[PDB]
Amino acid sequence: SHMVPISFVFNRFPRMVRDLAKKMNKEVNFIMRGEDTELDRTFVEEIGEPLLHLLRNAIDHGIEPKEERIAKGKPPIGTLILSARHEGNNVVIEVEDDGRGIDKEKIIRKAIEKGLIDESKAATLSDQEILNFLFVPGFSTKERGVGMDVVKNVVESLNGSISIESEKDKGTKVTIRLPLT
Amino acid sequence: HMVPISFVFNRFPRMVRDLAKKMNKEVNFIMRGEDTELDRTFVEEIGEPLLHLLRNAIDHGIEPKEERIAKGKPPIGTLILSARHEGNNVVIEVEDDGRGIDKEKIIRKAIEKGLIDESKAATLSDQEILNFLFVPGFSTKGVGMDVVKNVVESLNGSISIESEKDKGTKVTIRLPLT
Ligand SMILES: Nc1ncnc2c1ncn2[C@@H]1O[C@H](COP(=O)(O)OP(=O)(O)O)[C@@H](O)[C@H]1O
Ligand SMILES: Nc1ncnc2c1ncn2[C@@H]1O[C@H](COP(=O)(O)OP(=O)(O)O)[C@@H](O)[C@H]1O
Repeated sequence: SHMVPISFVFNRFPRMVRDLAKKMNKEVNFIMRGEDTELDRTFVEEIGEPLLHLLRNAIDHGIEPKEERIAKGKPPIGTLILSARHEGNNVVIEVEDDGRGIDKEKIIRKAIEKGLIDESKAATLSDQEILNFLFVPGFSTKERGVGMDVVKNVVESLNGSISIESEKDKGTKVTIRLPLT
Repeated sequence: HMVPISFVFNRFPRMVRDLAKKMNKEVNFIMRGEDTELDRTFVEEIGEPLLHLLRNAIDHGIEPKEERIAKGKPPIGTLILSARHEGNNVVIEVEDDGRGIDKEKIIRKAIEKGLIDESKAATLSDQEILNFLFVPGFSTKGVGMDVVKNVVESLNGSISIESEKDKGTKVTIRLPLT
């Protein structure tokens, strides 16, 4: 319990999200909540890059170009929310966007290409089983490299847990639960 | 080579009634979609697993008279066995309005087995907890949830579990159509 506010982790994010959104020509309303939520000081340097990766994913793969969102009947401006809070005895961190959602079709194609599953087993996979493929080491693009697989490995190294939720054209929500002690 | 799932379903109503009677449980058993077709190669493999799920619902799910009353629930419990085609899969569901899977019990067993520690246990999602039931050798015993999963997978199928405390449990199995 040598704690510090998660703001030490969150502070650099607004400017980075702003620049990233500009680089990929996306309109992003970035909201951070609960920056006062405290966490183990030893988590600060390990959780920073993983969270940044999730934010990048939201802006790059999630939030759609203004013209695409309109065709979908959604506001031109996309919304990306990073939040932290205390739940029970954990620090819960969420990264949520109202983007296009994870393309499960593509994940299955990747799973098959990487020999992680036979095509005959792909047809009956549940949504959660499909999304879980993102946590298999080596699944992310081969760039110290980033990727959801690395995010999960880091979260597990902190004795924590991670879950993903997503609905086509609705959005994506990643939740990380870290132990306080 | 397709046959109606009634090939598998027909013996369940009598077996459910018999089970409920022996276990002193009041159960209204509802079977739906008996005409749903599935590959003939699945028939001799899915029978025992499904019966085990029905058995689980009656034994571990539906609570005894006094307990349901205490929870504000009708004395007669409900057990629904369903079959249908969804997407391009045969979907079979087993649902009860019983006590729900005891997630704390699982967590305690996980800690005892040394698979998880106290701190980690508190971070687990409900699906992660329920999932331990699929781990070979995790539970008792010789059909177990781990055996049900293996058989389903061997048919290139998938299985998932959903449960809410004191609400009930629902197990879904998806089998290939092609
Ligand atoms: N927020 C999101 N919205 C939509 N798709 C996403 C999101 N996050 C991840 N994805 C999808 O999941 C796949 C994997 O991301 P990741 O594990 O970071 O690997 P990579 O470097 O290969 O993209 C992505 O390539 C993208 O298709
Ligand atoms: N429908 C259900 N409602 C409540 N608990 C259940 C249900 N199905 C299974 N369980 C719980 O999950 C644990 C194991 O199920 P399983 O592996 O099928 O074994 P078994 O019935 O032989 O103990 C059970 O011991 C019980 O505690």
